[PDB]
Parts: sequence; structure tokens; C-alpha cells
Amino acid sequence: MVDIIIAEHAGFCFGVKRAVKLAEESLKESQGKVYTLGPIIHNPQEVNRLKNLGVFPSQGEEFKEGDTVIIRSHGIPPEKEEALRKKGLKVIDATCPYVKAVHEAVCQLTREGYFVVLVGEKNHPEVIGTLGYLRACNGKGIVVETLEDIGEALKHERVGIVAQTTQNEEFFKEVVGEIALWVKEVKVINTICNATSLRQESVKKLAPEVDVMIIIGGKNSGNTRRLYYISKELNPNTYHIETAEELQPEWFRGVKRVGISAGASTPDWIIEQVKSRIQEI
Amino acid sequence: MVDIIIAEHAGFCFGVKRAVKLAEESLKESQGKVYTLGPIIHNPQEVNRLKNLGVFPSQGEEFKEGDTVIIRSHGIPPEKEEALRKKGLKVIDATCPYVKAVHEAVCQLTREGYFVVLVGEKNHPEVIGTLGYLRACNGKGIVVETLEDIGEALKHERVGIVAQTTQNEEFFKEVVGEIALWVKEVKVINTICNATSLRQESVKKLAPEVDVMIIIGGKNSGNTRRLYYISKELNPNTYHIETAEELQPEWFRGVKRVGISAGASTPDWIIEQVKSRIQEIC
Ligand code: F3S
Ligand code: F3S
Repeated sequence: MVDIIIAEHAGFCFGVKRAVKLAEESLKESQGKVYTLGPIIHNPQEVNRLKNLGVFPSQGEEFKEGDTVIIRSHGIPPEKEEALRKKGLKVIDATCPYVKAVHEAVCQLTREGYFVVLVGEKNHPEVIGTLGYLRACNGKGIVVETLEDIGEALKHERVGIVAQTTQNEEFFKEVVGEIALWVKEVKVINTICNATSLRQESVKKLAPEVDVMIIIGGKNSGNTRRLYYISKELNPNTYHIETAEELQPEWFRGVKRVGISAGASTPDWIIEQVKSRIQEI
Repeated sequence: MVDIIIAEHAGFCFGVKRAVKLAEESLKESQGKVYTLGPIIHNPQEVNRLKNLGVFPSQGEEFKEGDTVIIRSHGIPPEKEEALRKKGLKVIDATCPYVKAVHEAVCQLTREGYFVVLVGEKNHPEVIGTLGYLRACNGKGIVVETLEDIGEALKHERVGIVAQTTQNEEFFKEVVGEIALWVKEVKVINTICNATSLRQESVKKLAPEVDVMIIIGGKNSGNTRRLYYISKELNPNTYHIETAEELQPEWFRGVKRVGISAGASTPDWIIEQVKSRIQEIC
């Protein structure tokens, strides 16, 4: 009956959790120095935590033969991964399985004879990686970041459409419907990942079943704010905090249940410091 | 007189023009009585013209062995076409080539393992015929007429989407985008016919380039009424008419260029009646 519960999918998404796990496990039996190919995520504290364990964020090309290099969740072009192996590095591929699914999808579409449209941000490392995969399987295509970008694809009778894993649904729906009006045949493989949905649906499920909701994340964190607001409309008894320091004793008078979730940038140890600060109250 | 320009694409689309011509030509090979399966178009004067030639709009199942029946541009289920053949009728298939392409597309999508969504009007004869093809090729699918209809397609991982030839693009765009957000793999074969778009854009270009615009068609013709509004927006001197009788001499005072178009249900002989009455006014 009685419960103080952490919402499933709280904090880091699947891919990042897995990348962190892979990094940590690489330290066991590492004969050389262990590097991530740049910082493993944009969270300085977590990058710092990993550095303290011996997982170093690479600056350039400083790793040498026998060192371990971990490919980030966004992946890299296949020829770059190959170049790293050729240097004698032990390569740990932490590319997100959802990202790998995009790699596979652009190759599938090429085999099926489609000109490929990748809906996403041109300069993004994930997109650059996927273009490398498209190239390697002898595919052709373009990145569509705004509606103006679709012109080249409209020259083709058969267009295959995929998404950057973090592509906004609204623009994706718009691109797909617009291209469909102009060309003979369109095939869409929806490669948008389910991370944000998973986190948010889980909060919607928990919030009406607890007395108070703690939503952890940066004050100015956009996605934590969304989580807060989703929780808020179901449970007016909802607090958005950054660290266990804010958990005020008075908030838990007469509560039998406490729900916790956290924004995409919050590591599990911060979620844990909050849990233990509450179990005290 | 003055300069009269009939807008490009005024009147019957390719498929209806073709159906009319096939109907007329069948008289030269028909030993029995010639029928269209229902009135060939929704225009009483055109149906009457064809009736006077010996092409009769069927009312029920009155045709007999040896008679000719003409399938309309919208097509029919394949088992009904076969039923007609089995009754010993000479069956002329005047289904539009573009409607036949929808029939082809639902079967192709079925072979490729898709659950089919047909975006269109459930009770429309074109849609009924296409469902008959989908059924014939052991396919499965639904008609999506409003957005609430998509529910059943969302149960499937692979959805193929086609359109009734006359489906509006705005709804088709919405359905395609929406289904794509919910299912793993979507294939769209865009079977929307451009005949309505061409007709409208030709009016768009002609409207400001003439003194008066004449739009011909039945009042109950929805797409004739759209031709009127589109024109009336770009040139105040747009008048919608059903007959040359309605042409007021008043409208053609001090005019140099006259534009004429017509809705999808207007035969060329009506457009000529209007043109030469305008020439009689000037
Ligand atoms: S890293 Fe993440 S946000 Fe999605 S593509 Fe992978 S679960
Ligand atoms: S009857 Fe017509 S409007 Fe298009 S689908 Fe065929 S030309």
C-alpha cells in the first residue's frame, strides 16, 4: 500500500543511461586510458563524476594505441569509427539503439529505391552520422531542417522520410504531409524516439496516485518545466526542485505517498539524494 | 464583337470526356440497346443530349442479354462488372485511367503487406468500387472520411495510404501526417487527380487578365461554385450562369476581353452556346 516512488523513466533517457553504463563498465580491465569522444553529455557534474572514475572527455586526437574510446549516443560516420579502430583504439560503441535504427532505416530505404529525406538539424552530430551511413550504403538524400529544404526531394518520384531521433513531431508531420502532396510515392519510417513521451506519461500515471509530486531539474530547464506542468494539472500539490536542499520538511505533513520524477539532465544519484532526504522527513 | 477566351481546362476532365466519347462510339458496335450504368454525369442537359443519340441512362436492371452497358468514370466493384458480363451484356469499361490507378495501388499496397487507408467519401461510388478491388486482392483496410476514422489504422504497424481521386489535398495532408506520427511505417501513393487544381489555377490566371469573367455550371455543383468565388475574388465582374439565357447584355458594355470557364459537369457544347451568345451580344 504505502509508497514513496520514483517514476519510471525519470532522468536520463535510455540511450544516455546505457552510454553511462558502458563507460563505467569499460574501466574494469582497461589496459589503457579510457576516453569518451568529447563529453558524454551536456551536464558538467556528470562529466566530472565520470572523470573522477577515470573516464576522460577527449579534447582532440590525444588518445593512443591501446586506449579506449567511447562513441557518444549520437553516433559518428562509419568511416570515422573505422579510422579510430585503425589507430589501434579499443572502440566502445555507445551509439543509441534508436540512433542505430535511423542508420538502418536510411539504408533500408536506399535498398528499396527511395531518395532519402532526413528531417532534422543539419549541423547536429546525429544527423552527420546518419549522412555517413546513407553515403556508405550508396544512398542519396538531403537534410530537411525547414520547409524550404524540401525542393530537392520534390524532383524525385519516390521519397523515403526518416527523422532525427529528437525531431519535433509537429514539424515532422508537416514535412511528411507536404512532401506527400508533391511526389508520387512517399515512404515514412518514423524514427522519432519515445524518451520524452515515456518520461511524461509515467509522471501522468504517478501524479494522481500520490499525495505530493517532486519534479527534479534545473529551474530554467525547459523539459523539467514541462514535466512540472504536466504533474501540476493532475496534482496541484506539486513542487519543482533542483537539489535535495530545497526539500522542505513542512511539505510532507500528513502525506502517506511521495512521487518523484526528474528532467532529462538529472542523473540518478541526484534523484537518489532527493529520495534519501525525503525518507528522513 | 470582341475577344473571347475560353480558359484552359474549362469543363469536363480527361476521364469524363473519355467516358462520353466511349459512350458515343459504342453506338457503332452495339446491336442491342446502349445504356450507361446510371446517368453518365450530373447534368440533365448532357444526359438528355446522349439520350437523344441512343445512349440511355439506366434506372435499374432493365438491360437485357445483348444490350451494351457503359461503366461510368468512377468505376464499379470487380464482382459487379463480372455480374454484368455473366448476364450476357456487352460491357464497355469507361472507368477513368486515374481511378483504375487507385484500384492498382490498393492491390500493390496489399501485396507489399500494408493495411490500406483510403482517404475519401465512404458512400461515394468511386470509393465503393475501390473497396471492391481491395477485397478482391485479399487486402484489408478502411475509408477515412474524417480524422476520427483513423483509429483502426493506428492498430497496425504498416499502413498504406491512397486517396479518392477528388479528395481535397488539405485533409489528405493532415491524415498522412497524423498516421505517420502513430505508426511505424507509412507508405503513401498519392492518387489525387490534378483536374480540379488545373481548372482553378487557369481561372486564377485568366481572371485579372480580362474585363468580365463568365463561370458556367449547375448551381448545386460545389466545384463550379468554387470557380465562381475564386474568380469573383480576383475580378468583381465574375458572373455565374447555368445557361446562355442568363447572359445579360448589360454585363458586356464597353468590354474588350471576355473570359469563360466552366465546372467539371459542363460539356463543351454548352460553353460554345455561351461563347456565341456573347458574340451575339457584341
Ligand atoms: S539517447 Fe535518448 S533521447 Fe532517445 S535517441 Fe536515445 S533514448
Ligand atoms: S474522371 Fe476526372 S477529375 Fe480526374 S480522376 Fe479522372 S480525370
